[PDB]
Amino acid sequence: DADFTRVFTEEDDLDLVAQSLPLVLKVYEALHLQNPAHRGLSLAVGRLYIMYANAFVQTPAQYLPEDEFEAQNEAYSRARKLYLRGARYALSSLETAYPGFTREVFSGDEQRLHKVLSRCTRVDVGTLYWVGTGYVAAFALTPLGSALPDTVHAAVMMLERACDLWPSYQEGAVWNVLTKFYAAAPESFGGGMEKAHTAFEHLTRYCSAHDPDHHITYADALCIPLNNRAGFDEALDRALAIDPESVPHNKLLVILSQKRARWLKAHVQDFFL
Amino acid sequence: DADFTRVFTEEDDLDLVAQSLPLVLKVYEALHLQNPAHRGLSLAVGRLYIMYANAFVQTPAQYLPEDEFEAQNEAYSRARKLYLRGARYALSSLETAYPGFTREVFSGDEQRLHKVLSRCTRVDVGTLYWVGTGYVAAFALTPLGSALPDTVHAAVMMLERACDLWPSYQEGAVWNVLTKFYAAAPESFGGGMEKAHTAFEHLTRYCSAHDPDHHITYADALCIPLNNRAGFDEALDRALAIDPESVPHNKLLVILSQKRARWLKAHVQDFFL
Amino acid sequence: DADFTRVFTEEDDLDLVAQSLPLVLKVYEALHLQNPAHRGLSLAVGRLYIMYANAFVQTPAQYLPEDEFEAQNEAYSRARKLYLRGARYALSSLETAYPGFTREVFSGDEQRLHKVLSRCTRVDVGTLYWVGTGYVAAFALTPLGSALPDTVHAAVMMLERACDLWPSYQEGAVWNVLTKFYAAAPESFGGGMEKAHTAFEHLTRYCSAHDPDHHITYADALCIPLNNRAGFDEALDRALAIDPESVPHNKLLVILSQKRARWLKAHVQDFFL
Amino acid sequence: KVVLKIASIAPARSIWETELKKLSAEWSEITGGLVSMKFYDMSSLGGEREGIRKLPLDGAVFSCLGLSELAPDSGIYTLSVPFLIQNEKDLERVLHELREDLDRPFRAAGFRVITWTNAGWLSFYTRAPYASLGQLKKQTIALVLGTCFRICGFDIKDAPNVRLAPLLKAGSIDGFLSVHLFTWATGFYRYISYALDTKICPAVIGMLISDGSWARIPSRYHDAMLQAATRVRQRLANNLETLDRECSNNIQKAGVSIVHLTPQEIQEWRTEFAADVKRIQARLPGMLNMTLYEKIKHLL
Amino acid sequence: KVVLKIASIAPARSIWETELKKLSAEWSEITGGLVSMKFYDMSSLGGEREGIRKLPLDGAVFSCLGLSELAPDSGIYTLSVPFLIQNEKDLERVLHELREDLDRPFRAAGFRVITWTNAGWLSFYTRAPYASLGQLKKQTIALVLGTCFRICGFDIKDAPNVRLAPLLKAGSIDGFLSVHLFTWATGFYRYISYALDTKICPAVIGMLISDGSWARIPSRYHDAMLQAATRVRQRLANNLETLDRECSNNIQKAGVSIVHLTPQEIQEWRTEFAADVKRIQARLPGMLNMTLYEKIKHLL
Amino acid sequence: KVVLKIASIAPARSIWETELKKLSAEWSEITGGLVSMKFYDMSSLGGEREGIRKLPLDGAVFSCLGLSELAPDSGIYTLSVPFLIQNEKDLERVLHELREDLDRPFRAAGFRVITWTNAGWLSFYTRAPYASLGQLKKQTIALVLGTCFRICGFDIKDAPNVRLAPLLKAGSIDGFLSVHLFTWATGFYRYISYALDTKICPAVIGMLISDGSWARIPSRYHDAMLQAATRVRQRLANNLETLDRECSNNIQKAGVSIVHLTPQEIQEWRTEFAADVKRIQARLPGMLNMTLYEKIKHLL
Repeated sequence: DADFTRVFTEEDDLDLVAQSLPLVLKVYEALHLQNPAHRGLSLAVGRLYIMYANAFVQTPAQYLPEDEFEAQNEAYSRARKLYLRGARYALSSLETAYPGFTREVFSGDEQRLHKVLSRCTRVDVGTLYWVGTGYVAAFALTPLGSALPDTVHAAVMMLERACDLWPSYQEGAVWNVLTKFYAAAPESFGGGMEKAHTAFEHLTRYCSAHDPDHHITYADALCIPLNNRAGFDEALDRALAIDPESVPHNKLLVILSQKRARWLKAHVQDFFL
Repeated sequence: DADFTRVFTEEDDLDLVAQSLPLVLKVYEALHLQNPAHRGLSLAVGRLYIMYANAFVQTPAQYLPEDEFEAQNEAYSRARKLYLRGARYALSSLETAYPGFTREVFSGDEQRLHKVLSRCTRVDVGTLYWVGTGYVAAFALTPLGSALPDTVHAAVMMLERACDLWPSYQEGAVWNVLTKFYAAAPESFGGGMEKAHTAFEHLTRYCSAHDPDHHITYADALCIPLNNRAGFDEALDRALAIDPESVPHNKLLVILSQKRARWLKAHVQDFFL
Repeated sequence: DADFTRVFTEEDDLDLVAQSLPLVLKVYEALHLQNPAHRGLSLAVGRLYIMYANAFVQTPAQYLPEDEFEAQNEAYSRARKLYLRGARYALSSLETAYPGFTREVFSGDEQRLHKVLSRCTRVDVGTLYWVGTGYVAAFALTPLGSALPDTVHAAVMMLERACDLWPSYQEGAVWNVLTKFYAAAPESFGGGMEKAHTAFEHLTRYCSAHDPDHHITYADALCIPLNNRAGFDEALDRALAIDPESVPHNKLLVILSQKRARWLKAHVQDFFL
Repeated sequence: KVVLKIASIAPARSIWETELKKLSAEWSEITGGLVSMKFYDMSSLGGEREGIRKLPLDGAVFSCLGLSELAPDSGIYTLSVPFLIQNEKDLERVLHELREDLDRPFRAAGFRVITWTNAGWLSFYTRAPYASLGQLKKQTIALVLGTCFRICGFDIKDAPNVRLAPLLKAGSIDGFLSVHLFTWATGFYRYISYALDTKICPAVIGMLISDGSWARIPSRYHDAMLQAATRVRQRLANNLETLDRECSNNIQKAGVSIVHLTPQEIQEWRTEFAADVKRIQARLPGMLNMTLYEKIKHLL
Repeated sequence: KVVLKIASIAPARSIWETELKKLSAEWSEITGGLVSMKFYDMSSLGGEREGIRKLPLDGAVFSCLGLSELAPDSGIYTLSVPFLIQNEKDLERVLHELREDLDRPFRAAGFRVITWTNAGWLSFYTRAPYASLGQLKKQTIALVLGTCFRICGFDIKDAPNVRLAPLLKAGSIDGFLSVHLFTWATGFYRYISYALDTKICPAVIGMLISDGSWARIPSRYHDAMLQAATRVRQRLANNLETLDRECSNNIQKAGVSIVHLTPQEIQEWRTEFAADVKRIQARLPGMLNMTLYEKIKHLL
Repeated sequence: KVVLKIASIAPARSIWETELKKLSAEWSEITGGLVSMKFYDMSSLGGEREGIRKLPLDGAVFSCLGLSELAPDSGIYTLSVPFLIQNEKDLERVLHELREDLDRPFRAAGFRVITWTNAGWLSFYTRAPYASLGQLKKQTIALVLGTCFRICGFDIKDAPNVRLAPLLKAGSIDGFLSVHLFTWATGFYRYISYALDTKICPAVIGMLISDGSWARIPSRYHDAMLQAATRVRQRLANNLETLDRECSNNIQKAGVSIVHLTPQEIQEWRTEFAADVKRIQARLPGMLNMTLYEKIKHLL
């Protein structure tokens, strides 16, 4: 329901959302197991798992004191697992449309991978995004050596596919994820700063002026590693300038994002000099 | 449903209630947004938000150690916001019955305020109580200078209206709230000790012998500021004398209240001498 | 529903389960109060309360640091109360089938007790188990002198009855509970090591090879008090050898149990020498 | 082990009330939890004076009402000489460079001063405006501190905080003397058309702890402890500026003309005020420390 | 760094078990977390005696079974002379003012006494009542400590905790000697019609730590540490009173007549008991400290 | 009070990155929270060399790139002489018994060495196999450290981490020199048929803190602090073994033949390597400490 998703997305109280959601996922999941073939459901539960790992698992952990790092590592591991689960849920909607999809995309054969992605339409873009995103989120929480380079590559190819079908999708959101990925990976892992900036430029074509995220993404995926405090500081000011009451939709995610910007600004000393 | 509210109100486990309620509010809220015009719903969700802020947000925070005061302040701010939200929900049931209500009552014109309240009936009393109560609760958590004196005055006028329509309402509950308010406000803010005692006398006409609250209210809104330890001690003994198993309804709120009395007694040293 | 219980029992995330369950109990309970006579419901809510006290109340507390022991005691008291409540729920299904049951079984007259248990069939076994189990769990969290020896004896007689009707029941689960009980009670309380070993032997006839519990039960109800570190160490290795991905059902309980084995191994120093 | 009772004159939801805890927790942790502060309300124990005789309770936060109640030898009320200390920075310099002279009178009553700070800047809130200080002095303005202004030629009525509204509505007052947070937070701005934004003088407070109780504190801790009380003083003086601008803009949005004095006028008032200073010295010497007075003018 | 193994004789859900943790956490925090206590069960390691040879494990909680196992030179069993210490207050005075004499024997075995406390007050639980101590002495009552009573003229059977019920139901016992918490918590009250409420003597325990392990503890901490063990002793002696009244009322609600001795009778028993004291001194000197004995009578 | 900036060369999700925090939290708590470590990335500040001139930032974790950048007098690269230190145990003995000689050069640059540890064991990953070291030396293998191997008769191409794949696919490389975690985690194993499992030499790191900043640390804490950094070193050397076996089995499951040298062959390579050692000494003395060299052979 539309007014039901509203009481969550337009919410300003993070604790409330966090205490109410787990059961909602449990339900959507139980539903999905009744209807494995229902594609909107598969995707919906996967999307929820991912968004929940981020906001209520990974994010809170990032705010832990640097000696709580063991607790912080469990949490990262918890979140890594939720990301994967939500990513398999979403992917199983693709497997419903295109039987044999999973086996191709995870083949490790670049041709099989691209062929199978070539048969994807504008209808699959949201699905591609969530799966690609879920894996990439997981990979970022994954102990070095524990990933499978082909799995990552596949996930990234899904995002790049999405961009190709529907560049402007969800006010640019695929570029956002891609920007974080390219900037955090070596020129030898399929990443780089050149790619990263290129994806960011696109992001700024499509992104909303009421969205804090792209400023934040700019501050900490670009400005930090390039050691630009100025850019870092100005971007966060931009992010924090936005009024949550004045935004049309997604008040919660704005509030979440600003909580992060505040934190980033408090700690600028730890990222620069 | 009646047996559904029972598993909550007659509950003895505070954690359980606290973990289950957030989703229940989220639902009642989503419902309310479907049916903005349904008055019993508007009031029901507002009442829930208020009761939840009190029991599960403000109350737990009050039990924080005096160095956790930053965490305690966030919580107070959280609770202040929930009180306001629940108060707007309840008020929107009045706005449904009496279009233009909100604009009058918050005019700042004493006549407009009283006129609009004059058109209220015994049917509105519960609504008046919850709104009046929600704002007054908020005001008590509000940084000095951040309130709007007219908003407070309006809220208090709603409670005094309620008393006028239905003095004995809910075993005296409107007087309870009023007593806390008058005792905590200066003779220059519309409060005082004379008013406070007067409201308390009424409260004791209507209140139940199984209700711990009015004893507690007596101890800490009256006895403390008047530095009466005796009265303070005896009242809490009265509150703690009541058997929760022996009460007809609202076991949970009795248990909650006794938890507070226990605490107040432990700390008597900090309120006296 | 079957696929609904699946999203819980086959779950690997303990926090998720813990955040979602309280409301589920609240619902099942509200339902039960609508239909006091429905026996499957009475038992279902009781079983849930018990399983929840164990996993999400008692268990987490056991992992508290030895100076948090006051917090740990509250929790034990909380869990003791949930066990009793869940046990009365289950017992009220027996009272529905056999009116006058409760009054007999708790008579304190051994004959009345046994007569009333004699009229129980293979259909009641699950009910007997859960009630017997709920009380025995409670008794283990109960301050010395606060129990009623007849109540305990009754509870144990229910379990022994269950064994008689259906020895192999639920892969041996009644023996498991019985083993913990006999080993922790004096030869003067109806317990002993001889009885305990005898119940364990039976348990190993019926128990699954994928179940970690019986190894763990062996380690800490037998090996510790008999000061056998070897047995203690080998058993836990057996428990930890099982792959949760490879088990057919009850992944969650396997995961829970292994969490405990890990902990027991970490602390072997505190149980031996 | 050690727990200190400080009777507190800080308002319910105020920044002072909050700052006093931030300090109590800042100290506690610094002592490793051994020493801390439990706050008690001065209304509750019978007012600023009744609190005095309880020094049972070892420590206090005081306005000049009680601060000059136990050190009549105190300069104190010296700081509220009009236009003497005219802005937040000047007040810092004076509480900082001048600590020992402000302090000493209170070790003569047997107390150690933890820290100094400001309750607010006196302003005039008036139904009519004024061309000069003199004309303002003609107006019947309502408010210890009051008896001094009367001297300078201020027509003053001494009235409870309640009767202000009635007295305004009655035309028995043309306005009243107060701080911005009061006139905003009470809604009393509704009854007034003009608010002076130009600061006159600080209302100083006031935290003292008993010499004995300050003994239970190990020598080791005193320093960083007392450097914590000065951290606090500084935070407030900042926050108070913010809060006052807020209160001013809210007063102004609400339709009250905000009076601002030009430097021309400010010097004109300074002079008329310095002349009164001579007059007070005669009509009471004990309410002004003349060497503290002059040492402040020196300082700026 | 430092962690102490105390073999504990405290019951599963008992107040002792809880109090021993409250102390371990009270100490830990006092040492700043450096030193603490890990408890081990004495049944598990082979009983009170087997625990002795493990002093591997440095510390113990002991009843007079093991307490007098390593200090035969111990007075100890002296405290359980009947009617010697007849109430909770008298026991406090004796563990307090008399500490050093109770202690010394155990530094002769190489241990420091952490603290003393009570397992309970011996009572008689009997199928028939009695006019005098003598008549009671005729009854076959079941229970180290037992061999002493036999001397006084108490007919005693030495039986395991199990066979009590059978033996009662068989008429081979008229009753048994125990503490209220035992007779309540076991349901054994069901088999008995009379319970003596008048206290006879304490069953004393018992906490010792090895002289060596007490070394790893820095000089600084010993004091407040050992003042924590005495805090504990006092809490228990209180709680134990409460728990005993509870156990008595539950025994009584359950239909058992509660026997109370009048001061008349109490003195009559004291005398008959003092006469036996001479007798024990002959039939074993090592189980009574005669100067500890007399010093206690002195004390009250 | 004290907070240290350590520019860190440890990889994103690596065990080093994790271990450096476990130490920072291990220290913090040991100092009672006064002293701690904030990590900064060396890529971000301009590489290992740019980090040097920032010693602003007081401390660093260095590979021999920067470690021998500020102590050309350093033995260092001595430890990576092939087959010199051939297994994890031998490396421990050498970082342990030999600490002072490894250390001293860095107090000559004005730094205290916190601890030493290993980035990994160099291996060869090759398209074709080899009968002898010589034949392997013929192959064009891609990788400061490289210029040394070239001397021994290793045909080497110096290439960025990127161009490896293209160059393999092009036949312009027969293989490359690296560590197991790299070749696994990058997927570069896909392009290679053979991986040497027999360890050649460690790649050593590298943690230094500035002499000045090591001053702010109270004398008291230094010991247990530096015993914490050595705890870390040991944990890694263990974990690294596990991780390397894992990476090997994953490489092998993936179809790469794992090359193992027999002790026969290992001695054959040792000799051919010792002969080159003479050669380097001539073609640069500063990259080998000859007395450190020999003292290691002594040690085993």
